[PDB]
Amino acid sequence: IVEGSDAEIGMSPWQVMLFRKSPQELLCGASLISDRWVLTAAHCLLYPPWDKNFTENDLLVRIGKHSRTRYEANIEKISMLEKIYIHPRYNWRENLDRDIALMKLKKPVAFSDYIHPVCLPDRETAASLLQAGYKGRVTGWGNLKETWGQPSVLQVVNLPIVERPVCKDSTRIRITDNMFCAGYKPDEGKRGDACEGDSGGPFVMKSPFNNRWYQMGIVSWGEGCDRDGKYGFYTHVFRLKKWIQKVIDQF
Amino acid sequence: ADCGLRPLFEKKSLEDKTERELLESYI
Ligand SMILES: *[C@@H]1O[C@H](CO)[C@@H](O)[C@H](O)[C@H]1NC(C)=O
Ligand code: NA
Repeated sequence: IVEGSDAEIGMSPWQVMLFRKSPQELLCGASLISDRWVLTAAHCLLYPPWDKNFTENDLLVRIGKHSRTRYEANIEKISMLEKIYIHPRYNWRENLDRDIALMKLKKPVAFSDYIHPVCLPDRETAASLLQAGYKGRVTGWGNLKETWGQPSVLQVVNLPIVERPVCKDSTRIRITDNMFCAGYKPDEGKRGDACEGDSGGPFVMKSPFNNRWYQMGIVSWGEGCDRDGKYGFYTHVFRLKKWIQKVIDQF
Repeated sequence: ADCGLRPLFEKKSLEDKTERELLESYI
């Protein structure tokens, strides 16, 4: 997270850390959606241009974390992966369209003051909240800048959703309906954006009617980090809720 | 079911440092 600030304890109880068993390494961010499922981006688990293509055994899921490095005994829970589900229409070849993947835990996780699931969005939630101008929150342990560095604590940043026109002609990359971009405009003043290490993390919004948080998106891609005239792109969660319910109800 | 409600925040009627910025972006 660039231009972010330290997260308060329990500010993002659904924040998940995707960890590489060997060699030890922080791969991506993710979200706890139930005591059994974790949502994350597809390029985190599979992306051959970097020859990234993990299998359960390779990864571990660390929940309830605050500190980036330290193993927080009795607070964070570590879970093994039963199965990895990557969207069949996921397209990395061109622009990472339909960038999403679910992960079932071998054993259900117990919730706590530090471990709580976020809500997925429904039609009412999307139509209502995914509006340009409306702000969302992004969290992560990713780098603090394009180059250098790394945070010692989970980083948080709030970002405004940008109209599709501005996004589309803000890049030479093809922007699909499964994507949405967010960030501050060059002149607005304020800054911020996710960055390496934040991918797969959540972009949540808080409903004004029920006080509940909904994950509207997943950090997908961006050209650099916190560049002007540029924006971060997020997987449009709802637009793909069909696939989610599919694999959750079926598996 | 009980999703999106933070034990240390909503559950205790306490707001975090910046959630208010979010609620205001709706105006
Ligand atoms: C990823 O590895 C699995 C075997 O674990 C393989 O079936 C799949 O073909 C690989 N994805 C590729 C190489 O695109
Ligand atoms: Na920008």
